[PDB]
Amino acid sequence: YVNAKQFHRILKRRVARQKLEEQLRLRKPYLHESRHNHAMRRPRGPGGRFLTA
Amino acid sequence: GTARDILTTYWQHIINHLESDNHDYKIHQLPLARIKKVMKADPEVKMISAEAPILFAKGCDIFITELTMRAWIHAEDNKRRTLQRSDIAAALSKSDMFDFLIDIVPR
Amino acid sequence: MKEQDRWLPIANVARIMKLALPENAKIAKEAKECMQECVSEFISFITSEASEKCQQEKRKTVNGEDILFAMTSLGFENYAEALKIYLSKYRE
DNA sequence: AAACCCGCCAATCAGATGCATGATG
DNA sequence: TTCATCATGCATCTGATTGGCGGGT
Ligand SMILES: O=S([O-])[O-]
Repeated sequence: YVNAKQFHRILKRRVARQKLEEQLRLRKPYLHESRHNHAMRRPRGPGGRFLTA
Repeated sequence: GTARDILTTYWQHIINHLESDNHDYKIHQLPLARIKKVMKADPEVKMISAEAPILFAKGCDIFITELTMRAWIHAEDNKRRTLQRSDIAAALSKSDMFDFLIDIVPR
Repeated sequence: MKEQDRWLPIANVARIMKLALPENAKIAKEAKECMQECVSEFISFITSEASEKCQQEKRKTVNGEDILFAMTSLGFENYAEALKIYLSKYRE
C-alpha cells in the first residue's frame, strides 16, 4: 500500500532531504539569542504574563 | 453540526467561500516571502511566479484546516479537548492522500 | 539559504489550526510543530513535481498552472480544482 | 493523587512587504 | 521593438518570537 501517484515524488524528496541534511549539517529551545534575552529581561506580572513598561 | 459533519461538508463550504466572499490577494494567514523561501530551498527550482506562493498561501490554509479537523475527530473519540501529535499521526493513516508525509510523521 | 527557510513560521500555522477548532479547544506544542513540518513538506513535495516538469520543458519559471498540474498529478485534485477557481478570480 | 503542559500577556527586532531598477524571453 | 514579469537591493515598519506561572489535562 503506497499512493501510486506519490510513490516516485516521495523517494525523489527523501534523497533531496538527505542532501539538505548533509549541507545544513551543524529543533532548538529558541531560534534567536536577541529575542530570548528580551523575553527573560522583560518585566512580568505575578502570573508570569508579560506587561507594558 | 458534529466534527464529522463539518468535515463531510468541508469542500462544499470552501467552494462557497471561494465563489462568494471577496478575497484580499495581498493579506494572507501565511507570509508569501516564507512560502517562496521554502520553494527556493530546492536547488532544482530557479525562478518562481508571483501567482505560485499566492496559490500555496490559500492551498496551505485549506491543507492545515482540513488536517486539523481530521486530527480533532481522533481527539473527540478519546474525549480529549487538547489536540496531540498522535491525533495528526492517526489522521494521516486514514487517507492515502497523506502518504507523502510518511518520512515527516513516522510509524 | 538559512536552515529555517525550509519551514513556515509556527505562530501563523498555529493560528490557522486555532480557527479550524472549536473556541474551547487546546493544541499541544508538538501538534503545532508536526503541522508546521507537514504543511512545509506539502509545499516542497508539490513544488518538486512542478520543478522537474519545468526542467524537462526547458522553462526557468515555476508558474501558477505548474502548481495546479503537479497537485492533480500527485492526487490533490480537490486542491488543484479549488485553487483553479481561486486563480481565475485573481487574474479577473 | 501528581505529573504534565498550554493559554495568557505585549516589546523588541528579524524579516515581510512594497517599490525602483535592470535583466530576460 | 515592445511588453510582461522575473530577481535583486533597499527603505519602511510590522507582527512573530518569547517564557514563568496556574489550573486544566
Ligand atoms: O513505501 S514508501 O517508501 O514509498
